[PDB]
Amino acid sequence: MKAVVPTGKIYLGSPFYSDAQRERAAKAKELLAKNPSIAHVFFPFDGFTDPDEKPEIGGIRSMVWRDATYQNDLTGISNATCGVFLYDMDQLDDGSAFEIGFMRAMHKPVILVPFTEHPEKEKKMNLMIAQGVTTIIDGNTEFEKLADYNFNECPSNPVRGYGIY
Amino acid sequence: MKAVVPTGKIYLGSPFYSDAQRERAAKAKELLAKNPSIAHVFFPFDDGFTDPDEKNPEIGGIRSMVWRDATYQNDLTGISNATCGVFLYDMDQLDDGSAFEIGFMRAMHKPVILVPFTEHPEKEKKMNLMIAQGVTTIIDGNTEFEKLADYNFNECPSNPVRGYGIY
Amino acid sequence: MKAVVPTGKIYLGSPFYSDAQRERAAKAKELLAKNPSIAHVFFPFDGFTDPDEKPEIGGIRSMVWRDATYQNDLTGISNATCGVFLYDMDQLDDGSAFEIGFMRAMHKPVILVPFTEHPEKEKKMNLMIAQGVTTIIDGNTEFEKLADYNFNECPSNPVRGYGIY
Amino acid sequence: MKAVVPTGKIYLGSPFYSDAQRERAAKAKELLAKNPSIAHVFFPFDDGFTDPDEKNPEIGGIRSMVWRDATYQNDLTGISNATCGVFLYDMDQLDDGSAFEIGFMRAMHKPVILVPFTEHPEKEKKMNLMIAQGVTTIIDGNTEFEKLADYNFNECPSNPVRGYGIY
Amino acid sequence: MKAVVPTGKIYLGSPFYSDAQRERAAKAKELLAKNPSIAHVFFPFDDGFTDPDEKNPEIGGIRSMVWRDATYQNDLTGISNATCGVFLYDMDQLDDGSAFEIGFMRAMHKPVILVPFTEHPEKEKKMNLMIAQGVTTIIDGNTEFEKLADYNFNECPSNPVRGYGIY
Amino acid sequence: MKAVVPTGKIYLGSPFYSDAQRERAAKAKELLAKNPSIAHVFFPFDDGFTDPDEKNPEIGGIRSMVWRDATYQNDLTGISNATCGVFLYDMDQLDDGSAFEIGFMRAMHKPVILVPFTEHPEKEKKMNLMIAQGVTTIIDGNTEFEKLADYNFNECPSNPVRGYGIY
Ligand SMILES: OC[C@H]1O[C@@H](n2cnc3c(=[Se])[nH]cnc32)[C@H](O)[C@@H]1O
Ligand SMILES: OC[C@H]1O[C@@H](n2cnc3c(=[Se])[nH]cnc32)[C@H](O)[C@@H]1O
Ligand SMILES: OC[C@H]1O[C@@H](n2cnc3c(=[Se])[nH]cnc32)[C@H](O)[C@@H]1O
Ligand SMILES: OC[C@H]1O[C@@H](n2cnc3c(=[Se])[nH]cnc32)[C@H](O)[C@@H]1O
Ligand SMILES: OC[C@H]1O[C@@H](n2cnc3c(=[Se])[nH]cnc32)[C@H](O)[C@@H]1O
Ligand SMILES: OC[C@H]1O[C@@H](n2cnc3c(=[Se])[nH]cnc32)[C@H](O)[C@@H]1O
Repeated sequence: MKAVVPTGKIYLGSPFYSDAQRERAAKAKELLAKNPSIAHVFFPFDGFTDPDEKPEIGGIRSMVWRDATYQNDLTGISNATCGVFLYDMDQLDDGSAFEIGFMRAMHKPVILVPFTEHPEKEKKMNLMIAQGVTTIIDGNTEFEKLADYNFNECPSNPVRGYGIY
Repeated sequence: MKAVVPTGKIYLGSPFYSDAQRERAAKAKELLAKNPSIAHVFFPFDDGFTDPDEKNPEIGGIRSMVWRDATYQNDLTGISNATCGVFLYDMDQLDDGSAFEIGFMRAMHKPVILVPFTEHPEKEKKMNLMIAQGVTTIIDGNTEFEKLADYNFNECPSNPVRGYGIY
Repeated sequence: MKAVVPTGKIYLGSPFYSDAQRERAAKAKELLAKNPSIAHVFFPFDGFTDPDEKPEIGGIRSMVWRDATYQNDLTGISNATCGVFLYDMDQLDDGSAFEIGFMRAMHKPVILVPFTEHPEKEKKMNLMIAQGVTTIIDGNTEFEKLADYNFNECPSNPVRGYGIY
Repeated sequence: MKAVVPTGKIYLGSPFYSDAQRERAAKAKELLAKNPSIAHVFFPFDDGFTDPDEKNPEIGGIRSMVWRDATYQNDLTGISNATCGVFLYDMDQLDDGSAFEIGFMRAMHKPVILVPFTEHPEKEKKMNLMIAQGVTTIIDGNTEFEKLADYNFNECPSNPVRGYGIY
Repeated sequence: MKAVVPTGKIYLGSPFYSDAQRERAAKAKELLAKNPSIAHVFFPFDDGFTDPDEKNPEIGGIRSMVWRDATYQNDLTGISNATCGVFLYDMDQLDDGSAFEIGFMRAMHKPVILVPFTEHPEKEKKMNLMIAQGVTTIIDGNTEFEKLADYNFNECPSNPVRGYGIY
Repeated sequence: MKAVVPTGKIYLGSPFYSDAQRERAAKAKELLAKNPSIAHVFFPFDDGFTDPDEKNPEIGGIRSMVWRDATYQNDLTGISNATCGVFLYDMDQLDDGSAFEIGFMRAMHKPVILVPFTEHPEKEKKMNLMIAQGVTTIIDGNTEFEKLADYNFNECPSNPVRGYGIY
């Protein structure tokens, strides 16, 4: 069971708007970078340039750019052995959720690293995410577990203690 | 070409509970029921699984793993049987459950019809790239909702998302 | 949710050696034949002839026959919307199990109809089958449920009360 | 066993050049129309998407990315909805689009009926390994075209390719 | 061609508990550990999931749905990560768990190496068609078990099952 | 981001005829060998299965079903093990085997690098829709062949086909 070489190929999915989300991603990268079970980590926001767009994030983008960028992400999922999603429970990212469903449809494991800045609200989760994810590591209290998690086999850890939406 | 018998099997995805959202689903059903190209429609919230071993089933509480598995699988089964997905997509309150299955359906190479709804037309028209590119056909819920009754679900002609800022 | 036309396309998997197994299959067919939610039922033992085999069941078969026959079965699984397996708990059929795993890998629903002529033995099941199957209908006490089951949506019914092997 | 209703959903793949190719396609449709096992038939060249931004569109000419995506997806949607593929395979001028589709369908584990055509029945009979082993059923177009009218698409009985040299 | 680094990721499937079966798995590990083409080996029975909410975990009893889900998924995850499967197949006592994953792996188009074992060589040599055809490479456990240390898992060359009666 | 170890597993598809084709294949291997991102490279024509029952086997001649299955499966196994495909695509004589493989890989959602070659750089630039939209990255073989030595196969950056008429 002991890998002769790292085989964990990570698809790090995550929103990239607010500074918080930006901070989590930069850290998650630092953590995963210490994990000996990882061989490669892909982060989609690290892009394609359409020599025809005379372009802004959030603006109207060319179809060529859209296709190339969306494909770069699907390619990342294809090459990956598992997904790690810095999941924002406050501002739900539909892009991230899409990717989770896509990865599960491909039968790949998905580690959910939820984050919330509202401890007051009863921890609730949509069924699809709750039953779709294979392993959960609380981002607010276990973010560091990512540096040790064995990605060569991705041990399961069902979602529990969450009210199913 | 013209089908000999209805071939469309719809997986109707949509957020629920919310008053407006329930309204949409209800209207979506009526519209689909009028489509001659549809053989079957599956809506996840209709019937449910009852875990006789569940004391006071909290429709938002913890809920047993037995009910979770059985309910989740009923959804994957609907996706499996469907020929296409029709999603009543709320642009104001993004539903990750809906997004999950869109990606799940696209991974299976099945067509997905996105029906966006927004109560704030004055607000920015922006969509996540994965949704904008993942979807194969868009039908504005606020303006073309009625097209669901005429749309040919035997072939699901595509209609790329356009006119939305992308992030 | 009410189908305008039947959409249930059944892949009826089952051993076909003993007379018992042969009896169950003939009955399962009769039952399913009464179900209004079924549009078609495929039973693999209903074959290909290789005009080159100068052949016996259990004997050495030509590769052409093997390929054509195996494919006829995969084609049946491809066309099917769900599988119904007359599962023998006494004499485990690896062919049937293979097909269950194949169908689940394709995310299709699988109805397990177990049979046993040894009520004395503690009901035990292999994990993969127990967690792989989506719906179970006891063959010894609910065989008739197949005539009523709604195959247009295949309601879930997790396996319970079985010792996991 | 006997089907209560037609369940065959055919993806009719085919080059759409030379008068010979479009004529075979024509005949293919006629034959399929008379088959009681067929529920629906999709021919990629029958409809077509129209991109308003695209001016003076021409076949073989530079096309917009939007038109390309929509059209490609329409073909994949057809493959997804199909229960089996029927390819009018031109053995004289190999068509990579059809071959791409045969491979895509086999990856999805769907049956593929190959219907080869040659204007030179006397030249050597050779076939690429992937096509020869990828297809599940072969029906010669030059002498058995007509059985598309009777073939049982509810079950698609296999019939391995034999008699062709392999390269 | 020659790999720059081990690429083989094995999913070692096999029945357990039985004295002889445990022996095989143990020997299989040793043999694989000596293969230069292997980067990783996953054996389902090694480590396990503990459900802190499980009183007296009966290794054959009912067992919680939480443990079942988590354990089953650990297996599907091993199949997902693997590049190929190596199954210590007991021909005397057929293991449906092993058969399930063989089919699951073949549906994913992954290569499967079958390693049959029998304590009754005097008995009929027969194999189920699905196994005989589903498998891509066979290595007799009773006579070539040692080949597991030389086999190139970077390319998994096929070796069709032959010499077995088929039912 | 930077990979700890090479993770690119290439499926090198290519016709294996004319001296030109086998020479490109030769060069392709040389270039790939010098790419630090490549862990392994599979070329379908490098090894080969041998069927003892088969006597006087010849290329293009009638082959045994056992040889056909083994060889076809060896190619599918290669596609399964591969993280991406690289096709030395002959634009002058279309090869259905390569096209079949491109489609099979795209159905599995794997990236496909197309490397087109033409001995007539002046003739019209036209490509079949499925190939043009199916591939994720194009690298001209006639003027950019050499970048196979530097392309980042750990991530395979997309590069849509443009400049080709579509038919
Ligand atoms: O919501 C974030 C997720 O969706 C994808 N994504 C959304 N917008 C993107 C731009 Se602009 N560029 C690259 N990838 C992008 C990512 O996979 C990320 O996981
Ligand atoms: O298949 C996913 C669909 O299932 C619906 N759904 C079914 N039961 C659910 C409970 Se309880 N909680 C949250 N979502 C639930 C989602 O709206 C999604 O469209
Ligand atoms: O074990 C029985 C299962 O395996 C397949 N099968 C095994 N031997 C077969 C012969 Se001979 N002919 C046709 N199908 C056959 C069936 O799919 C059946 O479900
Ligand atoms: O992935 C399927 C493999 O899992 C093993 N397995 C893991 N835990 C199991 C319990 Se508890 N019971 C029965 N089988 C079990 C099977 O041998 C099969 O190879
Ligand atoms: O090359 C033959 C196959 O490929 C597809 N195809 C190639 N170019 C196309 C245009 Se322009 N429009 C729609 N479909 C097209 C067809 O599906 C056909 O089977
Ligand atoms: O036609 C080009 C492609 O198809 C395959 N192929 C066709 N005939 C073959 C014989 Se004979 N042996 C091994 N592979 C073979 C190759 O994978 C190549 O990419």
